[PDB]
Amino acid sequence: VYADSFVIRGDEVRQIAPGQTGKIADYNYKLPDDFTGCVIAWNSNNLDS
Amino acid sequence: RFASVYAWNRKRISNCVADYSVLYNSASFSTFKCYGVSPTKLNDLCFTN
Amino acid sequence: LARLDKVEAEVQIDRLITGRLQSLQTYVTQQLIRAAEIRASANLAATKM
Repeated sequence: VYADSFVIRGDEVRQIAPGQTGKIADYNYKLPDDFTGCVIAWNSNNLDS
Repeated sequence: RFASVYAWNRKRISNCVADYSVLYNSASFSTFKCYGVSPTKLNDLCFTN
Repeated sequence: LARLDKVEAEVQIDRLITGRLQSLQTYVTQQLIRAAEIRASANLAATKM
């Protein structure tokens, strides 16, 4: 298992899925077409702002 | 000023060379959903009108 | 292929692949039945010879 982690805007979380496109998907973190995994996210305003 | 949606505006665009990458690259759009045409290949494609 | 991104171009092409495979296997079957008819006229033509 490979665990990946990062912070993004709450608007941008929609890009973290297979077959998505956009600045994050295109140039920051690209998922393959046949991705087997799970995408976990939570609001971190109190943590990261 | 934009149209009221009950009176939605329309204009024909024709006899020109596009660059939809300018639109795709711009950050302000909160939605960019393309149906039956895909936003990347959109800039490689060509249309009558 | 000129118009759609891979992840959904696959879905459109999968329809053409199913339809064209079903089209072709129907032709192949009807040729096997026709071949089983001409074979019986070739066995009769050989017998009359």
